[PDB]
Amino acid sequence: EASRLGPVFDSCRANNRAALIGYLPTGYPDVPASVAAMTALVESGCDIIEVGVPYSDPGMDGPTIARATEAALRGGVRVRDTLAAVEAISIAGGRAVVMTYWNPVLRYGVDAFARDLAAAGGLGLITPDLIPDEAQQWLAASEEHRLDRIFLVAPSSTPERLAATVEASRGFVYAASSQAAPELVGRVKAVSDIPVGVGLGVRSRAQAAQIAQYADGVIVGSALVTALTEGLPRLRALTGELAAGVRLG
Amino acid sequence: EASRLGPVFDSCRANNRAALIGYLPTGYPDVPASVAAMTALVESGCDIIEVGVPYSDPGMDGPTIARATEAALRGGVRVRDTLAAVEAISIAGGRAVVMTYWNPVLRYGVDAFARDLAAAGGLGLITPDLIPDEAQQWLAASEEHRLDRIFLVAPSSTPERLAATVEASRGFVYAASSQAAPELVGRVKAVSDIPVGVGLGVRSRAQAAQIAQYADGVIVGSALVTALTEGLPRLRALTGELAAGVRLG
Amino acid sequence: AIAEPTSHDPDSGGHFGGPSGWGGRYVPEALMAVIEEVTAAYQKERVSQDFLDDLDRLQANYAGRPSPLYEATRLSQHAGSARIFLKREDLNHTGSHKINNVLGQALLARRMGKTRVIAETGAGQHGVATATACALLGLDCVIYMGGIDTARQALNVARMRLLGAEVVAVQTGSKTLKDAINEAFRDWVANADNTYYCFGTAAGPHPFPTMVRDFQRIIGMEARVQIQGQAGRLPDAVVACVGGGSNAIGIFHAFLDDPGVRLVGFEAAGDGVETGRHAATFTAGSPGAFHGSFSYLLQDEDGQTIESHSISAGLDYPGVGPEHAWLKEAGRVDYRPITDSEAMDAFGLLCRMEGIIPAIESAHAVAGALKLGVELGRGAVIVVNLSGRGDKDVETAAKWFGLL
Amino acid sequence: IAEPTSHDPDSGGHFGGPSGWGGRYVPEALMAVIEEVTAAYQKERVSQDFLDDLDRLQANYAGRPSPLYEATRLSQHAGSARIFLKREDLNHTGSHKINNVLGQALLARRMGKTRVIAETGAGQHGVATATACALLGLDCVIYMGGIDTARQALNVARMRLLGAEVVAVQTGSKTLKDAINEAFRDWVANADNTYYCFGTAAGPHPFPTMVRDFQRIIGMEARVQIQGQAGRLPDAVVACVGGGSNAIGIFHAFLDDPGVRLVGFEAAGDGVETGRHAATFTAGSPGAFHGSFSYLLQDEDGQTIESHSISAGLDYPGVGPEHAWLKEAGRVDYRPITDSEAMDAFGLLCRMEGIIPAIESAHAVAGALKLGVELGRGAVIVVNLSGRGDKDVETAAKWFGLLG
Ligand SMILES: C=C(NCc1c(COP(=O)(O)O)cnc(C)c1O)C(=O)O
Ligand SMILES: C=C(NCc1c(COP(=O)(O)O)cnc(C)c1O)C(=O)O
Ligand SMILES: O=S1(=O)C[C@H](O)[C@@H](N2CCN(c3ccccc3Cl)CC2)C1
Ligand SMILES: O=S1(=O)C[C@H](O)[C@@H](N2CCN(c3ccccc3Cl)CC2)C1
Ligand SMILES: [K+]
Ligand SMILES: [K+]
Ligand SMILES: [K+]
Ligand SMILES: [K+]
Repeated sequence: EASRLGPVFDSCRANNRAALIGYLPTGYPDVPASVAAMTALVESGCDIIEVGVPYSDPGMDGPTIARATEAALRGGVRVRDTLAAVEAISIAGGRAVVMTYWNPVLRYGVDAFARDLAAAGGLGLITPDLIPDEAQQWLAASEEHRLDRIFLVAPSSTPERLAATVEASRGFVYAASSQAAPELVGRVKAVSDIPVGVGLGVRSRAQAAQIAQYADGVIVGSALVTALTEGLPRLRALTGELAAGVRLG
Repeated sequence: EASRLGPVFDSCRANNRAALIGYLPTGYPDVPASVAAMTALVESGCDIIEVGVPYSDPGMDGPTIARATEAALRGGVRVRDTLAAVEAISIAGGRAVVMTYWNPVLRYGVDAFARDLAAAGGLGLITPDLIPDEAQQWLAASEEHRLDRIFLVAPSSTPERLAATVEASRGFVYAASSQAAPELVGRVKAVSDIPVGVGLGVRSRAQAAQIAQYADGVIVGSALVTALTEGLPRLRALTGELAAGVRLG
Repeated sequence: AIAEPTSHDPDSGGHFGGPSGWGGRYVPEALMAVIEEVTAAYQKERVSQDFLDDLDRLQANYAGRPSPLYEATRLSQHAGSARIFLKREDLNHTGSHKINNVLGQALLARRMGKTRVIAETGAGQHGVATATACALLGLDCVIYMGGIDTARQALNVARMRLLGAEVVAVQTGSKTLKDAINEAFRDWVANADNTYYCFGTAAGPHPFPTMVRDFQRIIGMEARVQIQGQAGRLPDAVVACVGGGSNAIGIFHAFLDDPGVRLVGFEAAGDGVETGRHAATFTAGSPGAFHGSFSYLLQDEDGQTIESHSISAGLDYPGVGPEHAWLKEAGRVDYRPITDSEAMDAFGLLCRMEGIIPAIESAHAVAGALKLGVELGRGAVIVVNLSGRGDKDVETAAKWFGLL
Repeated sequence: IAEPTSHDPDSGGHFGGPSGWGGRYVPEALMAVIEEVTAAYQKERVSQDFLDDLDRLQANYAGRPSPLYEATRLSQHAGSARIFLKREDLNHTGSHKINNVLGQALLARRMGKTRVIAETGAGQHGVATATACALLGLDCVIYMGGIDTARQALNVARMRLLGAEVVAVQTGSKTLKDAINEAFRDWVANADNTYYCFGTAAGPHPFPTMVRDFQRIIGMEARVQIQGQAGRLPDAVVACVGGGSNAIGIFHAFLDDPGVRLVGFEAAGDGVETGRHAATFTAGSPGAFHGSFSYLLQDEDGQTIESHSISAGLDYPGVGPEHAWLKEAGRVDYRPITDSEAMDAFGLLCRMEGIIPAIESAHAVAGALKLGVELGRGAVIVVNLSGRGDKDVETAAKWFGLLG
């Protein structure tokens, strides 16, 4: 019927603002610290938490996250730690989705991972290297276990593929990346009313405010990793500023 | 008529002795010193002096003579210095033949060089890299200017080539090459009465005495350069022993 | 002859074997526009007579095709008196089979109006081939190469620069082939509208496994004709080394429907398959998604890529092309491991017996051919793809045999 | 079968008269084995079974015929003339040297010799000799000047991997002419069992003729190929000239075509006026050198002037007697090419056609560019690309500032 992240975006349009979607990778700088950091995100105003599964070859990730996830793997992070982080986030009141490359899901079992993600309180899956063309197992598991499926669109997406990608998505669509970011959201807005998250290397309250004027959600990841590296107090402050920026529009 | 070196071998065979044939390169260690050493050879009982022309690419010379000729060429030795060495040897009552690679003769001019060598008192020419097959010019100049022509035979010479090489020689046949040396001399004697000189790395009186048993001449080269390198007195001493070795009674 | 599709082709999505789903496109949506563009251009030009003429002309007059087939009679005593036939891809221009695939893709890049070509390289042979075609066709060229591979294949780094290609040394991960592929991917994502990705092996997302194989099919087509003419019959076995799988699939493909011809691929086992320092993808790997395709890879219990190790830069890769995974599941091809020591022994033996200095990659196939000859016995006919020459490996081999 | 004997010397090896070019300026100590080689070659050159053996190795082992490639992207740098590259760089071992080595090694085998020696400058003839000796089970000893072992070190290591002993020559100029001197010394000491596999169209009879005869295949193929591709005979055929083997090999098939110009390009080093060059025909004079009467660089007393060149294969103060004869007769023109002209041509061939040539061959490419301007638009010029430049990659990278 309705998406799991629906109420979150509805509450944000009611409060005349965009959602703050924060990414942190599990196990950086260690599993307990990362979970303490993700809890801090919930308390500091993050509407949605993206729990990142560290991957050995993250070609889509920039240098900040790639080095953090690489340090997490040197520390021994396992996929089960991400499910434990989702549970800790749900228990603390937050709303958690998981962002992962697809092979860790394949190795886990697509159905079994959706089952365990749901049981942990997870609400959806962001799949940067899974396109709908290969998403047969995931569409079935997404429906069975009532999980949102957040696919990515790009500025280079053909009209046909953008339509098929939006149609296959539940919860929101990740508009991954100048006027290219608003143009991409507009092309999504022309075919569906599904919320649109925009990731754009957001670093400051002002940049979050700019994106809040046209996007349903503002996605911050690299900046949160950089902040946590300086210290947990620095992460708390930056998140508070980002929570202010999404309210200005 | 008889060969220019015929008398020497006739006088030696009458004295129940082989001829002592000595080689020294021109210009080693310098032009005046080399002429002094060739003079000492005449004074020390050397019947025939082989005046060596230093060549840039002496493929048939051992390390001792090759090093000496390299040094002589660094000192600026010239072909005309070899003609001066023949003059001095003739003046000291000696008998000189020139041993040379063929290209310096070609650059000089075969007729011109045979003329100037005969003028300087030279008695013959030893051509280690000139076979009778290519010696048309030299045979003409040799007869014109009354110069002996000493060709080389080797243990590997075919019966046809040994016969042709011996027929083409005047003065003596250079038998260059441990039973190979007497067997080579025997093959020459079976076809001709021409004197036969033997080169064999002679360095002692004993070896020169062994060769004088069957050979008409004992040729010494590398040992003389070695003795000269130590000093002119060492040269006279060694030559005296060699002069004693070639004598049988 | 790439205009005619075979019954071994994947579906429109790039899947082999129907329900097993080998291959596909496990790529981000950000590359699907250009990947579909490359797919459409390949399907268009593969049946264009102007394109086929250009490719045939370059293969003949420029690359030196056909490569000969040579019966290495001095190897027979070391292979159970079997008859080893060497398919001499080492004689191709630039020195390996890579030029076959590169000439096809570089011409396609020109047809698409792309102005810039990128490529990964491990041994440096695909990098040299790509640099070669870009100099010939006047295209900008950037090669990504792992920092460890720039050191042990330094001869090919310098050849690439002399050909006018830019070389980017990759220092992330294992600093070898899979890390160069990661970096070339990142380049393509950023520069898709003007850049053609000239991928060098029979893996990646559709259309690359099929397209690369199609440009390499010429090897096996020539070999099947040459063995019938020289030996009087089809071979008992056709063997080749397997990194990503391009030279093996190129010599295998013409023999797929010959049911009496054994097909054997040999993969790099490094220090040994029990040591964790190997690249024996089929021996020790398992199914999964990696580098745009669903195939076999070395992976841990969470699905993280395990880093490969091999004395051979060209085989030092933890993945393998999907058509090979399909052929393994069907039982048509057998895949077997060959260690560093076995390969280097075959390296020296080929040097002393036939006067051919092979690529260390191809020495793996010679090593396996020797063992297969002992299996099959006297008179058996074994065709071996000699994928490249060992100029790039002369330093490594000299140190191995103490000739320094 | 065998090609005619029209341009051949007399039984003594003289071109243009019984006391003309060539001959045998050797000691009597070698005349036995030289007559033996001459008789062995006279017998086998008319034996169809010997020519069948040689043809079989050239086709399946060496990869002949080598292609003829029109280097269209060179045209505008050669006065809009059309440059065709005879691709001997694609032969097994990477140069034309293998053509002569395969013939002589088969001959050495027919004679029952068990040991083979050879000189080498660039290392291509040494590698080829080591290659055939491995192929045929012969012991192999290569002589190479110490300066050359340093600037062609890739080939030193290739020779050692093939099982050959490499002896660094330290005498004289420590280059090609001095390796020849040491190989000569070896041969007179080991005439009984050792075959001397000489690498260029020089030396005493029968080597100028035997080497040319084994290299004739280049010009025979090129004469057919150029008529098929250009529709007519070429306006010029050009090659680089060290001792003269690759030049005479491609020239010979065109000698009786009176409209085909023939130009050989020799190495001029720093310049012919500097005394650091190898321009034998430009600055030399007739004389006896290395077993033949030909041109050489010699001073006023007839001492050999040491040569210099950036190219180890052309760094030789002499030249083969048949070239001297062809020059005196006015059939072939010989011109100098400097180090800088060659390296310009080297780099131009790299970035325009994607071919890395031997620095020797770059002299011929350089000369063809100049000749193309003289002949002008439309002229058809066949160039012998005698070898590839793997051996020269380090030298070229330094020249062009690609290593620092
Ligand atoms: C990786 C590349 N080399 C692989 C290679 C291989 C293995 O790659 P395949 O794509 O599996 O054939 C075999 N032989 C030679 C001579 C090679 O160079 C390269 O040059 O980039
Ligand atoms: C001297 C040697 N090579 C000469 C050479 C030459 C000159 O040799 P010719 O005999 O003049 O053809 C031309 N091209 C290449 C690639 C060469 O290697 C050698 O390898 O021993
Ligand atoms: O999304 S990722 O991080 C996970 C996925 O495995 C990565 N591969 C890397 C390789 N690549 C590729 C290979 C060969 C030819 C062409 C391409 Cl595009 C596809 C995607 C990026
Ligand atoms: O007697 S020398 O010092 C003067 C003579 O010019 C030297 N050459 C050089 C070597 N050579 C030769 C070349 C190629 C093939 C075979 C050979 Cl035998 C003939 C003799 C030695
Ligand atoms: K048949
Ligand atoms: K046969
Ligand atoms: K592999
Ligand atoms: K020369």
